[PDB]
Amino acid sequence: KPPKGMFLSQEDVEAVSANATAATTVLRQLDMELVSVKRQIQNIKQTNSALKEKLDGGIEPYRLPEVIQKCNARWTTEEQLLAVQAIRKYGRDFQAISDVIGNKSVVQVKNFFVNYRRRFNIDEVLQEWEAE
Amino acid sequence: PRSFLVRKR
Amino acid sequence: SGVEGAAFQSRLPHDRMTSQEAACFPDIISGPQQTQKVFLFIRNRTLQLWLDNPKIQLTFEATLQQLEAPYNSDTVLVHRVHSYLERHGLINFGIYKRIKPLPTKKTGKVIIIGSGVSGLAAARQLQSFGMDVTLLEARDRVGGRVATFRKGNYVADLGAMVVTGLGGNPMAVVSKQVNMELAKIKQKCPLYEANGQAVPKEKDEMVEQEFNRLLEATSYLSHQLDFNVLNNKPVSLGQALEVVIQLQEKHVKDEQIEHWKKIVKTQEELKELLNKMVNLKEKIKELHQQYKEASEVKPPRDITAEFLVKSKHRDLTALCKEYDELAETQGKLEEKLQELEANPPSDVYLSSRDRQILDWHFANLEFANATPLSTLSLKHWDQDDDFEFTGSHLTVRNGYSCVPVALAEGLDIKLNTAVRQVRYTASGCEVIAVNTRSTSQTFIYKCDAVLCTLPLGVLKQQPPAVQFVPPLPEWKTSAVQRMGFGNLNKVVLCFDRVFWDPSVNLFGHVGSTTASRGELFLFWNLYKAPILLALVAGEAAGIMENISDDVIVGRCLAILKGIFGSSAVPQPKETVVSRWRADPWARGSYSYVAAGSSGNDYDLMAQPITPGPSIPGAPQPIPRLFFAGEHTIRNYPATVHGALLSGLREAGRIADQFLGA
Ligand SMILES: Cc1cc2nc3c(=O)[nH]c(=O)nc-3n(C[C@H](O)[C@H](O)[C@H](O)COP(=O)(O)OP(=O)(O)OC[C@H]3O[C@@H](n4cnc5c(N)ncnc54)[C@H](O)[C@@H]3O)c2cc1C
Repeated sequence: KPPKGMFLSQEDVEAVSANATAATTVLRQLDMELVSVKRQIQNIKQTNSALKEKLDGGIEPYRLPEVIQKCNARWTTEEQLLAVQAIRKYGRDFQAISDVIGNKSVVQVKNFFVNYRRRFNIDEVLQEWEAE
Repeated sequence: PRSFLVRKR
Repeated sequence: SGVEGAAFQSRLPHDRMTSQEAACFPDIISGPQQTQKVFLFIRNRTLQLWLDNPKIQLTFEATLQQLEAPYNSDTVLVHRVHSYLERHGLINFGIYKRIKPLPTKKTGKVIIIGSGVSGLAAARQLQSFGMDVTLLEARDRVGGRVATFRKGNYVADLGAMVVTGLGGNPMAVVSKQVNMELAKIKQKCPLYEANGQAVPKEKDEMVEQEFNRLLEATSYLSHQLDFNVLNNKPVSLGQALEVVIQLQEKHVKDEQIEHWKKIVKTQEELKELLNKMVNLKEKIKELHQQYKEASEVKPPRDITAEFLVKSKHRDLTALCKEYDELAETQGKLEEKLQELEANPPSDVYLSSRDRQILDWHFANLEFANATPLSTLSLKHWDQDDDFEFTGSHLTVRNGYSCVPVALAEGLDIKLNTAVRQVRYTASGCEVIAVNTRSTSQTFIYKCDAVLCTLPLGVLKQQPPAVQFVPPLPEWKTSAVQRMGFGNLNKVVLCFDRVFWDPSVNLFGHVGSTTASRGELFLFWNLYKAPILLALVAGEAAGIMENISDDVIVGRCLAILKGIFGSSAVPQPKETVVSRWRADPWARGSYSYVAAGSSGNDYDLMAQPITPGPSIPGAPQPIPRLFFAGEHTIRNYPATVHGALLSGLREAGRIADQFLGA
């Protein structure tokens, strides 16, 4: 039932009444708590200012142009050899392997494993990737 | 008493 | 309605019988609903008749004539109702033309101490009931704490000034009987700070709203949280206000903390992200070099050398995506962080100027209760709130003295007669008084009954101005100690011309410090002549009584000069300064409900004293010593209407005792 814009809890009343200078004690500890949080802002925003300095330039110098290469259904001997090495470096990450080759969808790369399992000992290649 | 207050609202 | 409105104007519920009525009409209230409604209509109608023409006595015969059947059926019921109303002063009270002249043969003898409104009200009632009445008054005038200053056309009340609304006010009846010039007070009242600058309208409204919220809070603190005792001592209203303000400061700080604490949490998220982005930029830089070196190997190349270019390319676009996702996340945390900096919580609960203006509203409250807020009972300070009258507050342009002077006509009043000792026994009373002018001249008044209207200030005086023999019982003296008697002074400034706004009745002055919030904090313009009246309230009243009139008129002119400019404010022709605490026939202004007191002490003050038997084993005597005055009326304390009503009450209680009901 307290009036709007007034805040009066049993706990707060008891904490101001408890002592003869409890009120003034409670108000200074919030003042010191506030000065303490305001200096911890200055510290982190000055730390954050330094990290922004180090990121000046972004990654625009190290950015590589986009590849506009059109996915092809036919597997060249090159593409097969790229794939086996992609299976060796990356695991079952079908997405990365497609990106490396550059003209094989995740669907196409999915099938490669079953067709060539026998011929490119892909089980052995995965075991070699797991051991590292 | 309360009633003596000026501009009581 | 007209019958329903008469009950309201008589402070009675129109549709129900009161406790007082139940006592005098037990047969009726204990019986059938129809008889009660008949009783209530007879009562309500009799009142209506009196109220419509209060300048002439309403007889029983006149009442019966103007009653229609079946209400005029029962002639004894009508006679009992009329008699009850007359006895208790609900009809034929104040100043009216008597139809049947008073019988020469008088029954019983009453001494009334004080010719204030309470005294005069009682005296008239008793005399008109056929008792022998003598008032003893210490002053050279009647009216007591109703005191009107008069020099030529200048007229200004140093005592009671305001009729607190006519709706249910018995001074409504008196105003028809006496020629009082009642003039409505305009609620509008601007403030003016230490320098003389009007408080800007928007700010004034903000502080006032805050004052009312702070009061409402103390009430919440009192009734809901039951914060009425602290360290085995009653909680003051002042204490509660301090505590409520502190909790409002405590919230402002808590609010700031929570806001800055969520800023550092955001800054720490950003810090943890920037570190991730800095480490990723280095890994992107290193990986770009590796890719550059791999592509520097010109074709034709084996498939492992081709794979190295392709794998490093794939790896670099992946890490460049991560950094772009993190850079988006960084950009939205920088928006959030800039928005928190834009919308901070309030710096302070109340400014230094706000606290000074709030102190004026506390001064206003210290004026109304005529005491520092540190003395008022938190729980009960406002205990009489439910009985406040309806309608606009009015001033008496005539001067309020016109009322007591009128009431004093045809009454045996000994002025300059200071009661020193009140003696009361099974066989009667002696009142021992002296001449105020020569203390040696001693007077002895022998009476059946004494009505004490001595102010609470006097009853409190230690060592006593008035000795009671035998001494008042512990229950009476404890009530006198417990109850608060306040102080409030007026400075009357009479000029040759109006240098102020005639359409504004009141205007405040804000003091520099809390310690002086009451000092000339309010100015009244209610009179025809050019008169300004300055109130001294709170702690200031007590202290300002030691300071001389010149210095006080000094501080007054200074404050007025600051608001209207040095050229506009002349020297006043006539100045008057009240000192009510120093006045030995008041010892203060009026009662307040002190911390540790309640409404119940007002009822204790009203209770009459019954002497012991002269010879032991003699039957229980009758009451001899009765009490009236504003400190005796729980529902209308510290008022003229309260005094008036307390007199009428004791006249009825005394008549009932000594003439029989
Ligand atoms: C500054 C001020 C402003 C006020 N403003 C208002 C207001 O605006 N509206 C309102 O309704 N009320 C107001 N009041 C209150 C009002 O004045 C009183 O409540 C009322 O007049 C009290 O009447 P009373 O009969 O109870 O006491 P009093 O009027 O004091 O009557 C008691 C009498 O006893 C006499 N006496 C004292 N000692 C002795 C003795 N030893 N022997 C013989 N006689 C003695 C006194 O001289 C006095 O005449 C105000 C009071 C003051 C002081």
